[PDB]
Amino acid sequence: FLTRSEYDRGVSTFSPEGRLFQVEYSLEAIKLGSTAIGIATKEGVVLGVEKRATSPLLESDSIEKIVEIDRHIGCAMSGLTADARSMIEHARTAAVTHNLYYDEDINVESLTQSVCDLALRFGEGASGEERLMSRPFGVALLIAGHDADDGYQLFHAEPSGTFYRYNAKAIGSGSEGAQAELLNEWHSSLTLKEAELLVLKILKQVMEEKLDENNAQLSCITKQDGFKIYDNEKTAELIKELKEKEA
Amino acid sequence: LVYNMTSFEQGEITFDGIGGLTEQIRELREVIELPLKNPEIFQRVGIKPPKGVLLYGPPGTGKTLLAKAVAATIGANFIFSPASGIVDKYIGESARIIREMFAYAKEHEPCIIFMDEVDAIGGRRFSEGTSADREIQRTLMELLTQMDGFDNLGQTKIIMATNRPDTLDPALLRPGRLDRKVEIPLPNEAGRLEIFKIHTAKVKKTGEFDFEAAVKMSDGFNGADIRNCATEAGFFAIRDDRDHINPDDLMKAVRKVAEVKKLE
Amino acid sequence: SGYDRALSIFSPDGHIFQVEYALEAVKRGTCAVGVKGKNCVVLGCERRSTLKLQDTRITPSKVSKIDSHVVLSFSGLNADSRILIEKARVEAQSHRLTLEDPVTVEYLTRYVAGVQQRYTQSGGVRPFGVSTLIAGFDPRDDEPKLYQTEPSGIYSSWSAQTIGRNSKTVREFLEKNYDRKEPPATVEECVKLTVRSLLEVVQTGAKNIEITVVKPDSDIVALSSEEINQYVTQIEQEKQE
Amino acid sequence: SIGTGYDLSNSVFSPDGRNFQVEYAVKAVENGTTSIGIKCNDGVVFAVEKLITSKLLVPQKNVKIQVVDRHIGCVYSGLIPDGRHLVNRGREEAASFKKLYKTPIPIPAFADRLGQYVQAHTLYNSVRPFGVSTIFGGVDKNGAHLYMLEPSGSYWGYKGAATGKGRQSAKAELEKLVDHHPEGLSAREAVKQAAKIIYLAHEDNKEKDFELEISWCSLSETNGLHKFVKGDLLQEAIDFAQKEIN
Amino acid sequence: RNNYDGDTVTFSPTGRLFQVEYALEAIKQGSVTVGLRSNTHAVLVALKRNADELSSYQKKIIKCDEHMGLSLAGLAPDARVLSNYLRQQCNYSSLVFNRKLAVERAGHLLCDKAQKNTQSYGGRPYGVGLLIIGYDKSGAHLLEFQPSGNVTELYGTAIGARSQGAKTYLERTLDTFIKIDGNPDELIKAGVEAISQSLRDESLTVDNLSIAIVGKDTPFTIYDGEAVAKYI
Amino acid sequence: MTDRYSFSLTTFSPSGKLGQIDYALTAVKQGVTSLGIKATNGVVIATEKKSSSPLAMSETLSKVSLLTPDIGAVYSGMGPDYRVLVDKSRKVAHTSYKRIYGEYPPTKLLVSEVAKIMQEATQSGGVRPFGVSLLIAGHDEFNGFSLYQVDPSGSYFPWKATAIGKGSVAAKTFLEKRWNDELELEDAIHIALLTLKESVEGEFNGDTIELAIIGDENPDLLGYTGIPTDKGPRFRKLTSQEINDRLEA
Amino acid sequence: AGYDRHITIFSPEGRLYQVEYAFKATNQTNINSLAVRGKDCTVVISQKKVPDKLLDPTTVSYIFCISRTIGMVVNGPIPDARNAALRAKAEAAEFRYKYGYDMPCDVLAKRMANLSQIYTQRAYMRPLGVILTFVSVDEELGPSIYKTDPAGYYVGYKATATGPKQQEITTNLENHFKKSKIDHINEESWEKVVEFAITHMIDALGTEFSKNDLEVGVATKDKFFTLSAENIEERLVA
Amino acid sequence: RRYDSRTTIFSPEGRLYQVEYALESISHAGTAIGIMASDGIVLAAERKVTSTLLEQDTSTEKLYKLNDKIAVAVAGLTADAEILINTARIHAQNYLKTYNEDIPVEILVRRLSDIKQGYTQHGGLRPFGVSFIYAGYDDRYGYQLYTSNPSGNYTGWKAISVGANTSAAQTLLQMDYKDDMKVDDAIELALKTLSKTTDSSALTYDRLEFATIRKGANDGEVYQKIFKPQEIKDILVKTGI
Ligand SMILES: Nc1ncnc2c1ncn2[C@@H]1O[C@H](COP(=O)(O)OP(=O)(O)O)[C@@H](O)[C@H]1O
Repeated sequence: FLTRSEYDRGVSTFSPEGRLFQVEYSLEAIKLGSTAIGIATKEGVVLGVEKRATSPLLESDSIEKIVEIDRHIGCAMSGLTADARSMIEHARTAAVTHNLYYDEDINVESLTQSVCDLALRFGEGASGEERLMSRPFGVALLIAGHDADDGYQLFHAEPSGTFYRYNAKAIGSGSEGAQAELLNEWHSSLTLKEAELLVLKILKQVMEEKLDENNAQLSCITKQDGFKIYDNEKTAELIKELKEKEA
Repeated sequence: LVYNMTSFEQGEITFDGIGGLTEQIRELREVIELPLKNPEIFQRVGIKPPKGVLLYGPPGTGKTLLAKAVAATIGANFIFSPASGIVDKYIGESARIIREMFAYAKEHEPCIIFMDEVDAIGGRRFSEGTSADREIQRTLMELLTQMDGFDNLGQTKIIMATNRPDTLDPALLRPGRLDRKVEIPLPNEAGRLEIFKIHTAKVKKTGEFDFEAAVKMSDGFNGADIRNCATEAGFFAIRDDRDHINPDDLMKAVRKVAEVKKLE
Repeated sequence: SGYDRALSIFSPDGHIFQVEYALEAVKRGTCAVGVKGKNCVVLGCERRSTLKLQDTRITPSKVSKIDSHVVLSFSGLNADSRILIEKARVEAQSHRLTLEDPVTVEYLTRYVAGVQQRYTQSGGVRPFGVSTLIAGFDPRDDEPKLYQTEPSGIYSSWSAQTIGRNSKTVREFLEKNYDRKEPPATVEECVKLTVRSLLEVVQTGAKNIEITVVKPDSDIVALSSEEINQYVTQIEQEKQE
Repeated sequence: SIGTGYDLSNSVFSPDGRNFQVEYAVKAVENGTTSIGIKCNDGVVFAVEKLITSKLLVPQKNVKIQVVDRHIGCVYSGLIPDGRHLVNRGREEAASFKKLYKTPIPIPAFADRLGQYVQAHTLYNSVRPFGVSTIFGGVDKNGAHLYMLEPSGSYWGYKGAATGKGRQSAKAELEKLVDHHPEGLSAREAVKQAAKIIYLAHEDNKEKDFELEISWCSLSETNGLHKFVKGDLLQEAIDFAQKEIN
Repeated sequence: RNNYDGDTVTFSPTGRLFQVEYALEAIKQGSVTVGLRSNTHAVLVALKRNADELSSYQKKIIKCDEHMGLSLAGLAPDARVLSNYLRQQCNYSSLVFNRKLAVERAGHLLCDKAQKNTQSYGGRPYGVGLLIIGYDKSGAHLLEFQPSGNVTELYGTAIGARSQGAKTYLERTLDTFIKIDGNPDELIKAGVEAISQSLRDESLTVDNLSIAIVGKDTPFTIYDGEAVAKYI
Repeated sequence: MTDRYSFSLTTFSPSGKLGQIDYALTAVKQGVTSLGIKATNGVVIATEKKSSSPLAMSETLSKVSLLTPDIGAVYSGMGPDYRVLVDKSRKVAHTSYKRIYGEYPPTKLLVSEVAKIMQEATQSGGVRPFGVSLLIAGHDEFNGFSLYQVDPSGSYFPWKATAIGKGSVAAKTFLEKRWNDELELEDAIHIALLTLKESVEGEFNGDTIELAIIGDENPDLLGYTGIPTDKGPRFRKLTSQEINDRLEA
Repeated sequence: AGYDRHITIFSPEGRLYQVEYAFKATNQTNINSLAVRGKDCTVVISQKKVPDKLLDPTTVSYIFCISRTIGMVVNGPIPDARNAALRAKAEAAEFRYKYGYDMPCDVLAKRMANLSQIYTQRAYMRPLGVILTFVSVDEELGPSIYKTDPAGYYVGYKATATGPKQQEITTNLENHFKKSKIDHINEESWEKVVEFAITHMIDALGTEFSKNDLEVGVATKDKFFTLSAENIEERLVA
Repeated sequence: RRYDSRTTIFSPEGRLYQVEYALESISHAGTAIGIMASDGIVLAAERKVTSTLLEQDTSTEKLYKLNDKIAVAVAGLTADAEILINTARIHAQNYLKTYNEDIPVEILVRRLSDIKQGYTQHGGLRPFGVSFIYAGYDDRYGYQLYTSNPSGNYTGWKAISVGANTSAAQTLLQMDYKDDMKVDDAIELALKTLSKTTDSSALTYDRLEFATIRKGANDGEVYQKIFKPQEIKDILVKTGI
């Protein structure tokens, strides 16, 4: 009954189970990566990330898990921070040039399709393309943003192609515990300030250290202000707000 | 007994009740029977009697039925040593078996060998795994010295049967011994009825004759073909509980069973 | 196993291998330390005193500037380090050409990592067995900064950092001494901070060191062999007992 | 089956002198359906041992014959796509000929082309032999022809032909007709004997229900073009065998 | 060890291909989808699986053109390749000839693509089977697709995980819904008792179902969402 | 008893040698003998031939070949990796040196070109070298006569008198004992034969060999007479009847 | 161990193996032909075996008249042979259009053999499992035979053979030439040379033949061609 | 599974075992020596074989030339050595015709070394196994002496050697060297080492060749002198073998 160990050293080989393995392993790299959260009210979307303090002498804004990718869109890396840069350089090369070939603003569902049209470039190209990569690259973005067609939504873009419109995502070192309990803390009728609370809460149960203005980060979207992330100062005052509330 | 039949020197199968040849069998009459018959000449010349022979060709030829048969005429002990069934994975113990039999043959007064599929000895050595192929010559080379050392006997004859001749080119072992290397035939169309006359005997069948048999035997020229056709053609007259063969079953047999004898 | 003899496959834990094996090569190399004061940067090296047949007329040099407001230091192996240094200084003088404007340091640092990302992704290629770091000042400002780079292709911004032999002793050391509660101001303490940092490795050999610092307004200055030899002593002057 | 280490790729001769990978392809068509074609005095004919999956199949909308422009026909057994990627080159290859030499295509020179397009696909290592056994024939200025095609590339000029499961049945059921009819045949006296053969062939597979298709090209009854059948011809040609057997 | 199955260049030791034969178990670990025919109007239905108790569902039906569509089953991202491919041919044989592309011609060349990946060293087979429908100047049709190349023209079939629990409904009731015409309101009802025999307690929520239909005087169009509680 | 490093030619062993170029040379031995001697006025080349089927017209093949009117060559090794090598060689004499320097090459700037035909084989894997090892003889006005050798590894020696093939070590021993640094031409031919006697089988006549020489001008070969300095070759191979008589001594 | 599944690898003893397998893969037909010169001509015979009874025997042929004054008889399996005969029917345009006149046989073997040499330095293609024999009537050097092979050792035989019965035919032929001490054959008539050839070979292996079981090629000057069942009784008529 | 079959693979221990298996190849090669001193640079050699019927008399093997200024010494493979010098002889002239002056020696080796790095990673190709010595004179740095390594890293030495048993020969040079030697102190030094660490007791004039650089051009640039046999068989007997 010879096992999986043989048909797992090549991107282009199935197994008698009927499946691939390399793509199935790529999903097991974001697991190593730090957390990431995204949940969407009607008033606005938020995010949330751990930053994995390695030592106390790193300017924490040196590394970024959040991008002002456009006027009305954001992202959230989780996994290999390197190969993410091969997406967004292609992503916000689309949201711009769509303002050229159509002189208007973009819709996400092209964008999340565009990046997911890219990740599968290691094999058959969608638009009859060719190959440019030997290595499906492991990160799991969260394309939050606004269109005037359906409003405020987010997504989950694997390297394995397909996407999903979650109403509440969580991916990284915490997808097992967090996304279990968002299923009993999601309301269609939230505020914004009913949102940044729990995303700090959930990000507390999940990880190692006690919180701080430095060992976290988060942002919110709104159609008029855009991808407005929060300073360390402002974020610090919600953390205190949790405590006196928690009493 | 432990190993092989040895034929008690007299179990007298007919070397002529056979559709084989006359030239080859008479070529062998020289190297074996003439000295054992007539030592007055090899003595007179002082040449020592011969050292073995090879009988190439693939089966159907009957390249083992003649051997024990002529051995039965002279009356020596016929045994086997199929090299496929002699190799052993261990370092030695392929050469030990060689050493037993040259000794054990001499435990008997006369004895003659019938090696077969001896290409297992004579390999091209294309793998070149020196842990192995250094030993393959080791057991082989022992044969060369175990076979002709001090043995000045006129009884211990040697035979080696080797389908696929010249597959061996690590060493052709030409010089000296192998005083013949018989140009083996295949069963010619003329020999078919020479052969069918053999096995058809000992039957009451209303004859069962035809000239549509060599055409049927064309390309099925192997002795097993005729042994088996007479077998199954014998099983068709009983297919209806008849009393004697019809020759159409022969024209049916060879036509309809050489199929496996031509495709695989 | 067999999951580690290439760059285009993942182990079932999800992580590639040929990259972080580079981190074992760079561990076999010499130290390379850097610190930023309030208004001046420094850089170190674990230079060797091999033998009395290298020409004293030309000492070797880990450090290698690319433009008058940027420098670079590394450790690992030198051959694969020589290339990207030349692809760097080429790229900077192009940015002066096309844009009539010098380089923001962040732009440079994403070009050297922008090659360490392709030289591992597309097979038929071996990585650059080197980690590096960048140091200098932006034009038209005093903002100090240094960036690190590593063959996985990622860029961080430490305030102090090292690479190579017994770095683990040092990156914990400066954490015990250096801190943002009190950022240094000028050279003689950033250097008095640093020259003592080397001592885990230097085993008391002062023919085994070099050093540089940084200016605003697109300048630099190297340093002598006696101009440390006193600093060998003030640092030992505290070590009376 | 004898040799083991030398099966993993094309372009490897076994020491006997034989490339086994091709020796494995032709063991596929033997696991494929049956098709035939026999030469007439005037033209030629074709048949096929079509199969089914259920009654769900659209009757007479899943043809297995494929055609070439200048009154030339083709049929292939085995893995049907490879036999279709090959004839797809046929309609591509004649327009490289009649465009230039002002004339429709001869059959033998055409067979040479397909008879060595295959050869390239057993002359490299990064390819696979076509797992089919194709049949094709038709008409030209110098009469009618027929051929047979095989992944080794060794085509031949036959009188009649067969492949698939039903070789040995039609190995003799066709051999008779060359004995009884040295004078040749017409298409009318042929198709009344071809659909005979297909039903003789299905006897090996009495469970797997079937269907039947015929094609025929002659200069007498069609004036030199390749036409299918229809109407009360196959409706009775079947009955030239449906009653002949039982 | 079933060797000779490292890539689609090698044959079996008999005449079989294993990488292909291993692809066909990919469709078997996807969802189900089904398709019927009438002599005027055809239809297809598919249950689309979630990702959790909160996610969206999977875009499973896709308009390649107006007179023709499809319904996948199995690996989806490799289907988007084919879906883009039809969308070019159909947008090629109308800028040049202006003719409505015959639905049967589509499957008559997809097979000429799944083959040319089967041959050479590199890439894979298109590891998905799928269904095609369409009206044309000849009449309605249904054409399926399995990765090995062989397409087939049918009255109605289904594929995916636990689908033969629907095929028997068809083989049992085939003679009825083929003469039917003019009234799609009940043909569309047919698949629903055809598919509901083939479930793991799924129970067919309105969100959990997609329907597409074509016809002579009707364009291709998707019915999902609250407009499908009707056809429960 | 070698393993794991003769598989290819792009993996240095720990011992520090390349894989199978050492093994290409193993055939070079197993080919027929050969030799060549440098005199003070000329150079000689010679090989036998063990023509398998005697029915072959042995005249058709030629171990020796032309490269120029002034340069000639011979191998000791594989055959069909020679008759292509020469066309790949003399094609280089034209396009490389001649049409950008007017006249024909010297020997070494024609031998160095042969090497660059060779090393291009040992550059990658799964692409074998040439199973031969050559020697070249020629003349020029700068340094005169020379006798070079070429190996499949790209290397190229000079020599003074040499043999290769089977009778390599045996012959080269004899040459050291039957040579002088200031001899003449004709005695050289009296050596090569009785050197070629060393590892001969079958016959020894002028039909079953082919040897050539180089020396003074041979304008009878020219045919384009009427010109002062348009002088003719320095190359000619000796007819069997011209050899079968020399053998008589 | 490797060394066998690849072409461009030498064994440590020098001899590679893969071509030697192709040298052995010629005689899967059990066919043996024969060629022999004349005084102004040359002829080639060829044994035939069409056992099954559905092959139009006219088209089965291991002969390919490539152009005027050239001929070729092959061994090895048929499909590789067509893949060689094509290239011959291609060059004879070029050498004519490029250098002016028709190809002699010797060049045509020299050229073709270099191509099969190049497939013993790299994995472009496998080597053809053929060993083929060209014939002609030269305008300068007269009739000629040349015996190619896969690796590319071509030579010119005065009159040679091929198949699994080379040793036998190698025996009796040279016996004939030493009964007269001449390379070629006298008796100009290319017709009458056939009667010489066939009777020289029936007795060689010892089997009488029909007219529907051979095929022959004839090389007169100004043309090469093939012939059907004419002149099929004079060998026994006298 | 051991990490040697291709040169595009780091080891888990952080090293590239194929490259070490090239740097060991030169050990099979022949000795080479250079010394840097006051008046001008000197070089030596030792042919691997010194048999009878092959002339090493007029045919230099170990001492090619790159320009009238610069000359080198060579080791290792021979087929993978000519193409380097046949590149160097090009790059220099392609530096001259554009800039109308001579080459600085540092740029050449910097450009000749970084191609050997090119044959270390990008592709499944052999690294050129060669250990040149570089000898020459540039104005911005005066006399010069560099050394290469088939990795691609160089070094500016004073007097070193390579080839067979250099490790001992260095010990015969490290301690018995004086910077103020003019020429002949290095000669009797140099020729004394090869006399000590040879293979056989011949030391015949054919076995070895020398060379020199000299600034003896009185305000002219430089001269060379590659010695014929008659200039070196007379000197060793003039030196006391
Ligand atoms: N010349 C022959 N005449 C009659 N029968 C023969 C002949 N040759 C072989 N046989 C039959 O074949 C059998 C011998 O098989 P054989 O070919 O000797 O096997 P192997 O070749 O392996 O020794 C005998 O039992 C005999 O019936």
